[PDB]
Amino acid sequence: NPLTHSTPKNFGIGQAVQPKRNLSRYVKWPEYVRVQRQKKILSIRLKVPPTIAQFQYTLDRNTAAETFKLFNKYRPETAAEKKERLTKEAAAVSPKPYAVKYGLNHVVALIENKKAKLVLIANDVDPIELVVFLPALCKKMGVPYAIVKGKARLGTLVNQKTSAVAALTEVRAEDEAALAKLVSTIDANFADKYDEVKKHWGGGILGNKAQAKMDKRAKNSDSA
Amino acid sequence: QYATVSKTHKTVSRAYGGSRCANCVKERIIRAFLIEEQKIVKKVVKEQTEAAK
Amino acid sequence: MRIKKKNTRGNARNFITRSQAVRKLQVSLADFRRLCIFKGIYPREPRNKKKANKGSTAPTTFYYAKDIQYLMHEPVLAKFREHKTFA
Amino acid sequence: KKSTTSWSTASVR
Amino acid sequence: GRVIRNQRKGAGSIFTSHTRLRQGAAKLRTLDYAERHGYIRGIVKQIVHDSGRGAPLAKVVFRDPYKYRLREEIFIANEGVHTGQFIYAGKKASLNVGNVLPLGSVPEGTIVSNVEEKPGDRGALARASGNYVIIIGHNPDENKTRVRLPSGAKKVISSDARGVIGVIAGGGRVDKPLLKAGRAFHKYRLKRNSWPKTRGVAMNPVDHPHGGG
RNA sequence: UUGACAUUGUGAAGAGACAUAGUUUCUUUACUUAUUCAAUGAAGCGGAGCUGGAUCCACGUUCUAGCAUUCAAGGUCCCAUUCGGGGCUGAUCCGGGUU
RNA sequence: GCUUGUGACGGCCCGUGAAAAUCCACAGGAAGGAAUAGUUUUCAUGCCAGGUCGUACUGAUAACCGCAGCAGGUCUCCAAG
RNA sequence: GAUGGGGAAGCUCCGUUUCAAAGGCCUGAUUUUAUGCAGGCCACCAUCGAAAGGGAAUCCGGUUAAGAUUCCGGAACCUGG
Ligand SMILES: [Mg+2]
Ligand SMILES: [Mg+2]
Ligand SMILES: [Mg+2]
Ligand SMILES: [Mg+2]
Ligand SMILES: [Mg+2]
Ligand SMILES: [Mg+2]
Ligand SMILES: [Mg+2]
Ligand SMILES: [Mg+2]
Ligand SMILES: [Mg+2]
Ligand SMILES: [Mg+2]
Repeated sequence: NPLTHSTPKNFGIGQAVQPKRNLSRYVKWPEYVRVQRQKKILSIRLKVPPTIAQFQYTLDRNTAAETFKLFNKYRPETAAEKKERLTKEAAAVSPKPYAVKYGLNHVVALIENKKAKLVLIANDVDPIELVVFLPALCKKMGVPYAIVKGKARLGTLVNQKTSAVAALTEVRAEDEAALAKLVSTIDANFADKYDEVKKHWGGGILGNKAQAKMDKRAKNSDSA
Repeated sequence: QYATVSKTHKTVSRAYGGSRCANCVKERIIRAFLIEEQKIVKKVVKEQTEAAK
Repeated sequence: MRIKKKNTRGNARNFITRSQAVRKLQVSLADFRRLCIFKGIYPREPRNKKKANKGSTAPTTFYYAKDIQYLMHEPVLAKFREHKTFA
Repeated sequence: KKSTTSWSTASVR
Repeated sequence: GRVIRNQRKGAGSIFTSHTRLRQGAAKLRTLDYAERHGYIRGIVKQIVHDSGRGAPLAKVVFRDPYKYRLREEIFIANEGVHTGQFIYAGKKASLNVGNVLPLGSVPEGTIVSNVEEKPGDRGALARASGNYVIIIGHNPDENKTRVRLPSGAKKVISSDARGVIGVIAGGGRVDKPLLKAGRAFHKYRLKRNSWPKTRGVAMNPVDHPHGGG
């Protein structure tokens, strides 16, 4: 094609106008976005006491999937089907129901009375003092507990937007073996595995540039 | 009042007619041609010096 | 009276481009096209396209501003919004 | 005929 | 006691600067990528007089590196700079009068002006007519430069601080007697309300502590 | 103007106390995350390139009062060729810090 | 010749002696546009419209201020032999 | 001299573009997942402040008891469409 020519552009200093580039790293974000990002960074940077740092150790993907598979079969009654029961009871005038127990005060009382077979505790609770005492209480009362990721996930479990805690108290005969196997799996994967590591302080991480500077200083001091 | 007259009264028939005068237009034409020729010469000289070095 | 501004009256107010019509209707392009088909809104050709588009000769689809303003009151638009909420 | 509210239709094509 | 003029001047009022006829604040370019890494060329379009300032100023036009347009800067004219001259500003700029260079890139004994106190403040030292800053030495380990100021003081500043090669134009201004209260009047009319001055001894003890007798 | 207390956090080294398992006290030396100062168009910061040339550099800009802007031309894979439209490159990668 | 406008100049400064609305032009060429038909409303002609508020008079040894129809005070333009 | 902010028990004070998510425009049959908007571009601050500064365009003759570059007659010009 004789009509087309190659005319490269010089994008060096003192040259043609700079082209458009991805400046996402230099975006002046809104103040709420900046606040939340810096808050998460600060939580990473500061040295975290172990009682708070224990909530960063949660169930793995496979165990969490098995747990929620068990709990979704006991997902509580919705308001639409409750009216179907009340009309049926009015015509007669119902069996014993099985459902996931939820609500912070109710679950804490169940743990204190040793009625809860298994407890799931959401890790992203703000304020954290609502659940920061739950692992120690479960350990003292001998109630199997597991920290899981997602109060929204527990809310979908109990037909809410969010839920700080979920509890399985009574189960059917077709699921007692599954519940016992899940309790043993959580004991092997979460309690015994994270027993030592949850006693340590967290958040011992530097920033990127600080880590690079420390590495360069260590390399220079070790070798010229 | 320049909005009321025709384009003949506000221009002359030359490049930069109006905004710039004839001598300045001539000087910038000369400068453009000579500097472009010098740029070609300098690029050829730099390529030859890179090859010889 | 003070001197009026150009490109505000005449063709510039009589005709409105498709992008401006969509922006004023606050709908998507697909919804706008379906509404135009339902209501029988059809593109128009100004006699002075440079006057209608501020001296640009670029190809543009124009509509009547009164037609778009009448289209603003169609209940099918509210039905579309309700369907979006339902989805 | 006349408008009572700020947003009216009055149905004239 | 009554408030003296020295205390009165702090409230502003009639003691503010007369700035109607000023050309604009005299500053270097903002320290950007081009000046940090390479250099950038501008052109001296005109050299103008600034009301209330002894030294002339120079309008220098650069090209915007990130947009197709022109940027006009107001520099303090060094002696020897002319209209149509090319000015180079950056770390890689040459050692010629009128160029803007970091202090770490010039040798000892270099004479500069409009010197940054900190890297990026766009000129703070040796701005009046006839004044200059002398580059005494360098400390590469701390990335510092020792300089001598017009008052005779010795200072240590960053090697990334910028300065303009040469001496500020318009020197020798104060060697001419004014001869006239009228010429002093026209001098301070373009600066501020600090003339004429009344002696404290000539006042009353209420007006000034030096008053009375 | 001077001193104390609170804001006030995290390490390393050397000296003390439970009587030679690490729980605290005092000096020195570091760090950043609180706090403080400044600037901008929060545009090029930090690290690395089996990137190249010779630990350092971009060999992309210095006779000249010119000019530099339309997702960038070109190169290479497709499309369904038709007025053209997409991808990689041109213009290296990574970062949880606008400088 | 008087008054006044203006032009090319010269003298002066350590004094070098406003801003903005607004208007035009240039550089650029995204585009659009003809063969039996197009283009050009910066050429001429033809058509329509221009809202609100002020508008008399004195302006001084009597219309302003000075308790007054007070020898005081109060900015400016034109100007014959 | 407001707003965004920050002081002050408070009446209110600072500051005038900062310390703000402060608003406009272009294209689209977005390779269709079937009735949900996708791809882009440019960017800095309210308002008040001159009947002597800046500024679109009108003149002549006649007419009243008192109006007059405004009315009447004739002849023009500007702005917007
Ligand atoms: Mg006396
Ligand atoms: Mg009158
Ligand atoms: Mg009169
Ligand atoms: Mg009176
Ligand atoms: Mg009185
Ligand atoms: Mg105020
Ligand atoms: Mg005003
Ligand atoms: Mg006037
Ligand atoms: Mg009269
Ligand atoms: Mg008339």
